[PDB]
Amino acid sequence: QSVLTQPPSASGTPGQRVTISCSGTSSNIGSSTVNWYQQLPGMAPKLLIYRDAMRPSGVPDRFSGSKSGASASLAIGGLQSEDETDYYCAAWDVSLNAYVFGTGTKVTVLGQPKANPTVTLFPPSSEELQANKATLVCLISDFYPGAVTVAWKADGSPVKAGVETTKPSKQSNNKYAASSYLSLTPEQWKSHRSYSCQVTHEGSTVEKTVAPTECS
Amino acid sequence: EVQLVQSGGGVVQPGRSLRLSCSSSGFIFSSYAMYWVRQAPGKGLEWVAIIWDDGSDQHYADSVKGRFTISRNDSKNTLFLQMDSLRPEDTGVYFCARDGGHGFCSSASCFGPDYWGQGTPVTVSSASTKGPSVFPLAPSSKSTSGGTAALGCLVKDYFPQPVTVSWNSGALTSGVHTFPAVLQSSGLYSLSSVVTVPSSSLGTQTYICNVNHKPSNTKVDKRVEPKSCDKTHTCPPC
Repeated sequence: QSVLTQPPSASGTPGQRVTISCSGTSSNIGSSTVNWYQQLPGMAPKLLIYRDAMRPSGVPDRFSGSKSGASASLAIGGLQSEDETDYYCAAWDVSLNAYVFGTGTKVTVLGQPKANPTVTLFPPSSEELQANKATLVCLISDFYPGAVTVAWKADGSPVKAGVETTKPSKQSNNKYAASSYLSLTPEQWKSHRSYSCQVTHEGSTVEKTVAPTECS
Repeated sequence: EVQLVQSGGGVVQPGRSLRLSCSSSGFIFSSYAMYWVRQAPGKGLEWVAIIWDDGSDQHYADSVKGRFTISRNDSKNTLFLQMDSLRPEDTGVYFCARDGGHGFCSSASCFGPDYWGQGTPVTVSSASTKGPSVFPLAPSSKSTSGGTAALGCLVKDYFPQPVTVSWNSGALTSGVHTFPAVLQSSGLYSLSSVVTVPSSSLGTQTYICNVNHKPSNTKVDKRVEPKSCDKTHTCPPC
């Protein structure tokens, strides 16, 4: 039973006192201690604070912990920009007899300028059309923050079909990247006058419009 | 220095098996309890098992229960995970960590993981080694901003990750921008590369994308050439 609910995000300007709670049950945190882990996503985590409150020496004095009954919290008291990692809490549930991990919190440091998407859109390749297929590819680059919305249209009308969009990643352009692959029939594709990948990032929507009869 | 390394399977067919190893270093193994912890991609950390210092007992997560097995050889200095009956949900990176305590976890005390170690990836999928159909994504004549042009390669419908898409036998760099793959409904992937070049240049030069999908052993070269439409790019230099 993986009830160690943490609030999925935590904001904060540099230097401020940012806390992350985590409410569990009597049967886990109510019973055993909580630890705090720091994970750079996908990659090898690390012991940030143990036995409720204590630091591993080597952890900066700026981090502190605290139980309170059936719940417990981590506070970062001096919010540096490096503090942008994932924060997991965890506690041995004596009922289940299991190590129960948190649901995770991603701490975001609020200083960086909104970089706009650099949307670049390619039509189906003529060879790909000979293999009886139509793939429109929309590419979205150099944007920040990492929340984009890609929407597919054709002529004047929304398209929801074969629209497989990636989730925004991390280029060490220090900014975010995404893709979205619209999948048609060669036959569908030429039925319309114009396809567009409009992509909306912090109020601003940016289109890129493509048309079947380039040359003609 | 505590050094923990796993060494275990990657891609398997659902219903097959793997066996993750994890050797330790820097500490007296036979004194500490060990964990196995996984993490399906872009989700949290999930605990999978604990085994006591002396292996007298060992606990599992409900999920993993009865399919998986935590084994430990105090001798060679290794922690195992025997994964039978692999389900597609089992996907992810498997970590082995150390319990920094007195070699179990109980109602008295539970230190939990102090050092972890790296991770080894496993992908369970109902999905077989398929080679990339590389269709060239050709540059247009339609004049964008004044930020010149950008042309590329669609490396479509493959398995498994990864693929290696270099430009012009790797002569061509940092114009280049190869995106992360989308994992499509198929259970098959797709990436793209885009080399963003001066509109000028387009038609003096010979951009050829060199794709390599090791697991199919698929080496595909593809010329990425402008549409006959472009006369200003396709016509001979006047």
